[PDB]
Amino acid sequence: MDIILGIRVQDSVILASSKAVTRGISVLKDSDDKTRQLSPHTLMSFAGEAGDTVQFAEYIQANIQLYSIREDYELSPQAVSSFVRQELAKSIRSRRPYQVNVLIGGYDKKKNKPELYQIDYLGTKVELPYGAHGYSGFYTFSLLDHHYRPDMTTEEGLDLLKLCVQELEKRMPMDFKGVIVKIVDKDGIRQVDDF
Amino acid sequence: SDPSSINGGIVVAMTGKDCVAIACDLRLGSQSLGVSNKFEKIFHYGHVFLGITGLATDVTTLNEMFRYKTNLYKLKEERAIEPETFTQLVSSSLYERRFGPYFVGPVVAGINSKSGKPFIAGFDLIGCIDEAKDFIVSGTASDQLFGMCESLYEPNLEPEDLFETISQALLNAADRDALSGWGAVVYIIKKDEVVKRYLKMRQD
Amino acid sequence: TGYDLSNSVFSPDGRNFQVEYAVKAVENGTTSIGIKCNDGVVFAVEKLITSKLLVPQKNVKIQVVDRHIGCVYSGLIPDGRHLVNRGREEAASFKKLYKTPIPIPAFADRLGQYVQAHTLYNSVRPFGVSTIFGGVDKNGAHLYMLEPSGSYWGYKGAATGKGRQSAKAELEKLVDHHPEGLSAREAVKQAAKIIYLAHEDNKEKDFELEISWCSLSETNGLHKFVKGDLLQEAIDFAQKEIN
Amino acid sequence: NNYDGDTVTFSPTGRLFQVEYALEAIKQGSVTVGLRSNTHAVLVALKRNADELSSYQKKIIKCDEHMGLSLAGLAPDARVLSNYLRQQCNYSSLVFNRKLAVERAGHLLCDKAQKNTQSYGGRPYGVGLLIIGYDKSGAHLLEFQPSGNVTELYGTAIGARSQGAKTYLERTLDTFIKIDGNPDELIKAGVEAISQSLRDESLTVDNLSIAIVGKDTPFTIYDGEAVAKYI
Amino acid sequence: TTIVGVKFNNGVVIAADTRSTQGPIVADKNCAKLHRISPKIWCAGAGTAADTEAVTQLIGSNIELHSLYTSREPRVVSALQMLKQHLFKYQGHIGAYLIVAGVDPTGSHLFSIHADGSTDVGYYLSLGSGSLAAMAVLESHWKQDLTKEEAIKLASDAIQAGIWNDLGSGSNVDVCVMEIGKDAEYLRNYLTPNVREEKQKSYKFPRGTTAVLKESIVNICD
Amino acid sequence: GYDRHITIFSPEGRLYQVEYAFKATNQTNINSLAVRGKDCTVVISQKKVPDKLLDPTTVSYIFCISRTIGMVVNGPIPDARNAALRAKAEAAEFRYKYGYDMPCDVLAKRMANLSQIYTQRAYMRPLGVILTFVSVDEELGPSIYKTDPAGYYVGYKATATGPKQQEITTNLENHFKKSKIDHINEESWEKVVEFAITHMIDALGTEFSKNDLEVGVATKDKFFTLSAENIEERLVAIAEQ
Amino acid sequence: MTDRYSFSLTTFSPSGKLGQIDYALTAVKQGVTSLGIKATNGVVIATEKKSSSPLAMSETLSKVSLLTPDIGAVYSGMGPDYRVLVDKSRKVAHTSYKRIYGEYPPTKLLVSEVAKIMQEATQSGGVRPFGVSLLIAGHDEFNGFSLYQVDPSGSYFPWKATAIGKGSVAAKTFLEKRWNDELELEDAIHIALLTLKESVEGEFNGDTIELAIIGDENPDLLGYTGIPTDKGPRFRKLTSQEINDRLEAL
Amino acid sequence: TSIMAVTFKDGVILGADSRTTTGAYIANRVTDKLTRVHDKIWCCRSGSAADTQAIADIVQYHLELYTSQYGTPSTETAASVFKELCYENKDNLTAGIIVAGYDDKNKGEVYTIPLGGSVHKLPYAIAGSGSTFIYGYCDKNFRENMSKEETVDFIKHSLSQAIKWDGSSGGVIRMVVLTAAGVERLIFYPDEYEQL
Amino acid sequence: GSRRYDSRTTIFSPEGRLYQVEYALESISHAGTAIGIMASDGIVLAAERKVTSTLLEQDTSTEKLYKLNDKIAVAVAGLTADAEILINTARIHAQNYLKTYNEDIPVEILVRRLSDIKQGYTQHGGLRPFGVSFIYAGYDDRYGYQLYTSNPSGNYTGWKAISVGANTSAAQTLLQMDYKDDMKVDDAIELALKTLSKTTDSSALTYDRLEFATIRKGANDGEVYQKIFKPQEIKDILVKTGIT
Ligand SMILES: [Mg+2]
Ligand SMILES: [Mg+2]
Ligand SMILES: [Mg+2]
Ligand SMILES: [Mg+2]
Ligand SMILES: [Mg+2]
Repeated sequence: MDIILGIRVQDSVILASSKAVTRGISVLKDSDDKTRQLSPHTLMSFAGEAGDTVQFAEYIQANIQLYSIREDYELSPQAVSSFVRQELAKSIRSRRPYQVNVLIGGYDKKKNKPELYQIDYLGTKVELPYGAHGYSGFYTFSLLDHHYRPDMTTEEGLDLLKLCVQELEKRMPMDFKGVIVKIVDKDGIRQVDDF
Repeated sequence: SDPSSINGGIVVAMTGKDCVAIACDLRLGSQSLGVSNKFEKIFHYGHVFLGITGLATDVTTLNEMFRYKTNLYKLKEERAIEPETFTQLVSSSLYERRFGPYFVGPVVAGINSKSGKPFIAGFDLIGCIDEAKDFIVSGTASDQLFGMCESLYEPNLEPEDLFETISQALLNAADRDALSGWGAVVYIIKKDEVVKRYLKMRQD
Repeated sequence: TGYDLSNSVFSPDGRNFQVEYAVKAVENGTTSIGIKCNDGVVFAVEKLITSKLLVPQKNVKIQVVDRHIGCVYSGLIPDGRHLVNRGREEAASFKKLYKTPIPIPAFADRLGQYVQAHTLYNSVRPFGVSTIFGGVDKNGAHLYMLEPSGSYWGYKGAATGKGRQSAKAELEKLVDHHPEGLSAREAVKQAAKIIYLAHEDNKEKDFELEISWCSLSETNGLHKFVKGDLLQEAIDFAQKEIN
Repeated sequence: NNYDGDTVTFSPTGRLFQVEYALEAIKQGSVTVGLRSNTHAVLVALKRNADELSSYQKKIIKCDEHMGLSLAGLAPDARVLSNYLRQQCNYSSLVFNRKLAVERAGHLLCDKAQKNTQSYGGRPYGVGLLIIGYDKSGAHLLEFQPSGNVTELYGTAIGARSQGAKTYLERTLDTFIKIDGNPDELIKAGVEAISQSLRDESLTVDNLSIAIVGKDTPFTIYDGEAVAKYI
Repeated sequence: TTIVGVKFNNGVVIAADTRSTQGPIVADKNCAKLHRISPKIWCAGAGTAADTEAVTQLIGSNIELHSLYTSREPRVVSALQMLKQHLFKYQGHIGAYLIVAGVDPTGSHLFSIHADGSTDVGYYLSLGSGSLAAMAVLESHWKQDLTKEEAIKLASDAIQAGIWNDLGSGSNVDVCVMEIGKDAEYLRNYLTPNVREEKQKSYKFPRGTTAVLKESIVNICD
Repeated sequence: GYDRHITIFSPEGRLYQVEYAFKATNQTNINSLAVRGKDCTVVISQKKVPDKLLDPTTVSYIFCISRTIGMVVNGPIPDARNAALRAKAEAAEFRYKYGYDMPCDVLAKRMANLSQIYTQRAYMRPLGVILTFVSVDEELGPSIYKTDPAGYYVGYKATATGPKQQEITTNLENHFKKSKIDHINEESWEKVVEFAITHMIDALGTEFSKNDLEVGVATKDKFFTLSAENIEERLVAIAEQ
Repeated sequence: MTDRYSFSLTTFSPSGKLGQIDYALTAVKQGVTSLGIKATNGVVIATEKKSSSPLAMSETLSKVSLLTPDIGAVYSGMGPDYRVLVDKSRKVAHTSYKRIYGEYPPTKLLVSEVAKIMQEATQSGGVRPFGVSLLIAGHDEFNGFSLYQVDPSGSYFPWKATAIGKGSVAAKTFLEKRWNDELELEDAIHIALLTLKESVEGEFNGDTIELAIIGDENPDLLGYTGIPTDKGPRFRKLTSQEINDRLEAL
Repeated sequence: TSIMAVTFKDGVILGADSRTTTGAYIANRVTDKLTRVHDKIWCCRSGSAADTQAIADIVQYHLELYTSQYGTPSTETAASVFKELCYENKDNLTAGIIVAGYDDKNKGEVYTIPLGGSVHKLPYAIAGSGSTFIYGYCDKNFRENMSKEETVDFIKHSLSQAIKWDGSSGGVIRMVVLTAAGVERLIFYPDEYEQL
Repeated sequence: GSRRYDSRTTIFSPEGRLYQVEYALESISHAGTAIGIMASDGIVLAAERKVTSTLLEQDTSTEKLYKLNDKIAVAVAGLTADAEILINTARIHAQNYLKTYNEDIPVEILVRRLSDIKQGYTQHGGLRPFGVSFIYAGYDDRYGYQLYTSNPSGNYTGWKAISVGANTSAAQTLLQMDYKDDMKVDDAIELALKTLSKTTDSSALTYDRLEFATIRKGANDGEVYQKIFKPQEIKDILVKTGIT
């Protein structure tokens, strides 16, 4: 797990999420997709305690898909983010809390605006222009503070993200094996194959 | 691992002549890392204002909870909740979680719609009511707010003066706390107009 | 009407017909008695020998509760066992908490409340037995009789079942002719006689006699069965009195 | 009539009709006999079939090394009650290192059957049982009926036409009771007893079922070619 | 906290300071530690502030319902028994230390209850951080057969010992008097010996001192 | 008509099971009577031992509920003892919970509430009993409070219960018209017992031996029943007057 | 054993009536008359104390009950049912309101809670409806004075004035003639006393009439002094003497 | 605490100091540690004040309920009820209780119940922190069938010494006399007992 | 046991109808008529009070029209007490949705849950069904203005105009006659009252025998307003349409 980022630009939200899965002194996998599509215009990335991460992501995914079928309608990113937060807020006072941090990137079709929500395992929600979980933010937040502009294009966003990954690859102690990058916009969710 | 000082933030409230003020900073961090500069800690249900400092997930949860309870109150009572009454509901609700509490420092401010009296109150995490004529403080810079208020404050300030006083109490308390700051909001509240002002402050 | 189809329903008289119907099952049963004496109590019962094939002595009907109480009953036998099982639980819980063995009046009300409880609801059936019981506590000897309604009183002598009237009449005489008291060894013999006299009302099948007793002097305040030389001595006394 | 709708209802003469109807299922059951000496106790049971293509319903169930029974009536009810006995015998061994007394086995069955005769929703058991065992006081035969009444006997029989065997045993009493130290003669006397209840049918090799327990004999069941010796 | 109770001729008096703390910080300079359980049964509380308020309100509620059910004036021994059994059940985790007092058809009464559920009877009692300062005064000046005015003086003197000598106690003295055959008189801020002196300077700011980025009218209506 | 078997309303708004439970009240064919002195509350009830085989000492319809409260029952003994046991448990629990002795009127109310529930809830039958509670309450003084199968209760100056209750009631009403007061103006409970027995005799038109009666007396801080001999002493004093 | 009655005892008949509610209303019809009148500065509720024996002490039976310091109740129908409802009504005012908000519930909401309890007796398993109609009079800061009727169904209605039980049709007519929106409390007490005489047969004095008001605050009835905002109960039961004083100027 | 109960010719006497302690601070110098669970069955309390009170309150309830149903309970019965509570809740109690009562059949009886909840019937019993210092004294000076005055003296001298050496004990010496005659409360102030 | 007294509330007739549901609808058919009419720019709810008395407090009264949240209301026909149980459930359910998603509950979702609660009482639990039919009038940003009805069966359907309670046959014929799709609220108001005026079993329709509500976008820009009409406001609208 470890590295998950998100940038919201003019017309899309971009999530970048590390590919490594490490247990002990071994990188077991270098092509891991730390993300689940919750609905056609909503994507959630995640990081945290082994097992908990996927179990939580898939549980939320199942719940949103159920909602979609029942209402023949797609929940807004705000609605999904609030559902997710509440689920985590319950979890934190459970016998065994989900130790999962998430970013939710969605395109709200009613408002034609992209939206990025950062939520930690305590159920602490914030909407942001750019976000990160874990040690990632200690490098990227300062860098995005500098280079980010609100009216950027998807392509400007990707270059801004390439800067972030470059910095992390220079200064982070661990080899996170690059990132899978995904774009969420008015046409849904697609994956950038070369990064 | 002290939940009340992970996210950081502050709230202060004051009475004046036929008015009240309630202010908060805008910071939300994860210990040393500042994360959001837009995290407001003051909410309102009708004309009753509630500020909440502490663990941010509980701040959000309690807002959502008191919105829930005040909406039902209004539907059944056919009137908006008053601050004296809301203060009691806050106390009930926190003490209900006596041995697994929400990690918060709520503050209530408002003007009773029948009597016209200004009203403020503060709470510990477990529901104890601290009522006060003058001011209430809360958050990670509460020591600092106490020191500012206790010297700066005087009774019966007019809304435009109270604004300056509360803003200066907040700002200078915030600048001596690493976990408070990053913006500020002040609410000036009179019988039937409420003015919200964002303050310019240092962003470190 | 239909007031008699469901337990716990009051008829217009103020009666519970289901309890009265339970009483008929008791009247249908074999005769059993209790005799109170100087320092104790005696219990006896008629056991119908249905067949040669019943092993004599080995279908015991009188039941001990704790170490100091005897119980006998007429009617539905399993209902009687169910009641004694409860009596045993009640006595154990009393002794567990208060150390002393359960006093007989105290024990009587435990059974009384339990039986009365089975007249309160339509989801249970009243007990199909009348129960004679008692023994020796710190205040002396006590004999009780308990009916399907939960009604119980203390008795000088008591009888129930098919031969209750014969037995009752025989008991009333003993009370009149022995106002200063009856000894335990005497009462054992009288018990045997009265059972034999009461057997007249059930004479198709011949019967086996069973007796027990608690006496402060003869059994040291504990419940024991009467067997061997003492049982035969009391049978003989009873044989001699029908002839 | 108006009072046979459930077990919780007494008739005006003090009868429990559902219990009496349970008793009726026993009368339709195939005949079974039990008898004992002072050294052994024997069960003989006539098994019944559905037709010529079917098996003959097992009527005898082992409960412990020293105890078991024969059934007559609803078989699944015998399965429930036998299973309960198996546990009771088992609890006695594990907790007290003690073989369960046949007399206690009787009292326990009585109290189990009785609870189903006083509560709403339940039903009485629709089966009668003959329990034999050899315990610390020798050989024992018990007759269980689903009213709750349990009775200890030298011999008896239950099921259809059981009156023949029961009379025979009442005559044969002084003979069979003294068949001590002789297994095959006690069985023969039970096989003869059960034959007093046969009609238009006789005892065949896959028709007859016998069981025995005694001093130095574990409870064991004989069927098929192992009972040809007795026809 | 400092709290006390003192019996006199024809009733009982209780008193308390008005300081509330969070560590070394004074949170409330004028908090009310005298709690009404019923009209003529009042309770002084020390310990965890929310606990003393909740436990006093809860038992107060149940006493009211009891009084209505029985058609009788509530007794102190009922409040005592209900409080002690509740606190005992919680093994001290509800940190309420209470001086229970009042008048009822039986007479006048004074008790104390500790958080674990132990109760005491006496003519004079003190609880809280300032209890030793207070008890020193009570042990010095108490006598049998006090008048109402003597008992008030003794009680408020005992609170003052706490106010001055104990850092856990300060500000004001609250008193409540429960005399037989009379309404209880709650004397809020009976003494106020800690009035803040005139400040040297007014810190009222020149209007416009504070830098502002935005304004907006907030809508509180429907 | 299944509305006559359980406690639901009939078309005319009645509860037949409750009404029939009132009729069970008289099954014992005993009359009871209670009066108040200045210092005491006396209750007397007829005692009928038909069978010679009964131990007469075990035949009673008077119960000591607590140290201060006594209860006489009109109705079958099984229901009577059921009510007694509960009332004892309720008075002990009240004392433990609230720190003082349960008053007569509060126990009466509580038993009345229990009875009310049986009139509303179907699975429970009413108890076929009327319960007369007596004490010398520390607040209200001599007290008589009576409960029935309807869940009704009220305080009395004096009262009577049973088949010939009307005769006794009017006898007592007539006395209180004449005396102009709420009680028997008498110092000792001994003479208040004598009054009670006297006026029961006049009303019922029967004489009493020592074994025809059963007497309970409530004073400040104790309720007790009288022995056959205590009653004989009391009968003797009536005759010699 | 245990409650096997988990099914409804009140069910719809083919005509659509709920029998047990109708039959309960019939029990209310048989009940003694009680009434309530709302004035500008107060409410009065009143009823007859029909004694069962003259040996009974009818002061020990209170038909008019305090629920909160500003709310009172009276009834017509089955007294025992009323008594337990008062117990539950008092308790629910605390559990579902005072323990939450630190103040007593307003009249309509307490009434709402009592109605709920009575509706549940109309649908829950193994129970019959309550055989009472309540009149509940009260005051609260934001609604002023109010008067509500509550029936066995659980339905409740606000009234300017009404009556229930035995002589209700007649008494409701009497009240329509005499009621206006300018009545002072004393005028309403007078009308209540007149209306009640028509339905009472025997003696008509302050020992056979039970009558309470919701009026001004009574500081003398509070039991303590020192809290300015606590001014005392608005509920007051009129004494035997106070009633007779008004029966002379009738 | 220092407490004891002593059987004698006419019945039994219970005795106790009056000190309740939280640390070295005396929270109450005039405590009453002799507690009535029935007319003539009393107990001496030592250990946690809360625990021993809660226990005595429960026992009093049980014996009041016992009395209503079965008449007067024996002292053995009272001791058994104490034991049951102390034994079954041994993990959550700090209670060392002495039970003492007067029957007319059994005369005076003393049962002591230490921390484990074991029961021990004895001619006399001593308990509490102060008891350690008077085992020697009490064993040498106790005799059976003492008179009332001799027993009062034995208790007065014994508790005087326990109080002298134990700082946890002190104040007044309370006693309760249980005989056929009734129930008598005695008290003895420092100025008397200190200079014995 | 108790089997004897069980009416078996949740069984089928031989024809495959639910006895209790049918008999509950029969009850409702005698209740004060309630009408819902939906327009392009809002919704109307009108309802007739059950035979009033002159002494009833009409201004502080609520029998027919209840507020569920700010964007949804209902008109009741049947047992008021039954309906209040359901109303408080619906109110709570709305607040759970808001709390969970930070969005006001879509009208259908609220209606479905209430209807699902009613259905349960017809299939399990042995209890009598609620003797209530609702008209739901609400707004959300998916479907705009919506009318629904639910009945004791738990079945719900959506409408342009609908009546429940007494004389729905007569009332439905009249609405079908004069209703047209482009209608405004103010026309709808008139239609609602005219329809009650002709279907009422009373001699003449007056303000004191009515409850009335509108749900308009008639506040300032993009937002919805609920108006529960006060007595004087009904008196005025009754004149303004020429019924008095
Ligand atoms: Mg700062
Ligand atoms: Mg910084
Ligand atoms: Mg019932
Ligand atoms: Mg402890
Ligand atoms: Mg010392």
